[PDB]
Amino acid sequence: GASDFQTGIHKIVIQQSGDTDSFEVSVSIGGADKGGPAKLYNDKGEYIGDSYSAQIRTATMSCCTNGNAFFMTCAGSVSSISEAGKRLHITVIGYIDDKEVNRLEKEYITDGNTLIETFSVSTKEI
Repeated sequence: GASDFQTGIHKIVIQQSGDTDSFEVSVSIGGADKGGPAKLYNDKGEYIGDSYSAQIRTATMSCCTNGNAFFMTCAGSVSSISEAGKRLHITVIGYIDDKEVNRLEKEYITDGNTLIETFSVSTKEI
């Protein structure tokens, strides 16, 4: 093939801003390889499992693999339980090896009701 085929190390970045104090945001982190579920690593470069979830309880976030993977997934949800006009922004970006290959952004504001929403950013599709 001589087209868009790059795999191996998968890396991901998340950001949040706005009312971080009063928004839970939780992502299941994971992937697979030629060898079962792929290992994931934290932003200290150290492995921490082959499945888990992490709540965004930082300003910025990222996770990475080692070699042997064929995607990484970062799929999650938001909630809030506060007054109206609490605004939020989320930026969710996926990378492989040395390129960016996926991004979306999302924005939420409380209207008076419970806030709930969901999102997902995978670095490979079929």
